Amino acid sequence: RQVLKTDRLVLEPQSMARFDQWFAMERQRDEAGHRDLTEDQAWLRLCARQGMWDAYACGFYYLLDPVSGEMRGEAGFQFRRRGFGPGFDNHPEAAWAVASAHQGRGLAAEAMQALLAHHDRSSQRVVALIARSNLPSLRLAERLGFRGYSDVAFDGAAHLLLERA
Amino acid sequence: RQVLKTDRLVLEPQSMARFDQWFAMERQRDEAGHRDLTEDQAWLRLCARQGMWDAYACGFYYLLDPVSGEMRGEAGFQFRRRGFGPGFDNHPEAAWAVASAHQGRGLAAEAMQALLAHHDRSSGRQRVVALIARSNLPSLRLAERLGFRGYSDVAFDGAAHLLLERA
Repeated sequence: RQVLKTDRLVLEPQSMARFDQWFAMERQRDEAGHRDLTEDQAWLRLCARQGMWDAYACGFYYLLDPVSGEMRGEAGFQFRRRGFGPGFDNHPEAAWAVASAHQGRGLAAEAMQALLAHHDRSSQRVVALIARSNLPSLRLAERLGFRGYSDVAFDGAAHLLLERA
Repeated sequence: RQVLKTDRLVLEPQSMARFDQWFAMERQRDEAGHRDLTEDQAWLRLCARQGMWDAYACGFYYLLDPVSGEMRGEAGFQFRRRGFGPGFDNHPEAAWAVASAHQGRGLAAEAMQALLAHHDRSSGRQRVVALIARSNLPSLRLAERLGFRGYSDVAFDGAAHLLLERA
């Protein structure tokens, strides 16, 4: 499980060792399912991330500052069973999120460009789930090669299912 | 990971490979947090069980019938941060459940006796804990028989619960 290096980041496969640090970042993310996580919920979420790596040998990465070790966000792949059928459930699904104090600096683009280039060599068609109201993420997703193929409701809101071949 | 065998059970470390079979067992368990898991919640819970094995080299096992191959339950160790304090959170916590149809035959005891002895050999006999509802008499008795003693109480999930420890 190797660490990747970009111009400004180290990307380190997620594991239990950075739990406290990752948990503080979740708490600072002003969004239901993050700001209101209990410690046991967060812990189980991170355990699942580590399980993904053990089972499929890919998953999520911490975005770290190479000098301070500061956690600037997270990005990578997950297998989920959200119920959007067989072309979406159990496929590698890309997701990313930059920490609150660290946004607007092209960190997400830079991390995902490296993850996707890497994923292309290891493997596959990659999918993503993005709210139709989230214009900047959909902008970034299109630049990364993702194309909207289906709209669904998720959390009683319109979302797109996207795919990148 | 090492499959363990008892007189009446095959104990297989839990992995994603048995997700369909394990998910169907969880849904026939008549208890909040089990009967009412979405497939995605069940999937994340089993991913977390594999994560546990990866980080700590111990965790949960499927209990399989040596004759039919059907799953009779699950037992083992888990690592949790429920907020009961450093005496309890992040220690191997023992837990077990047998499908209702096969309860009352000593299955949980047989699985747990065997998992504890294996644990003792591997990590050289560290303290193990358990969380059990005060109103769950059978389960408290089993726990006493496996070496566990209550040392504290907490409210959890609407109800009084004991913290138990062994060794």
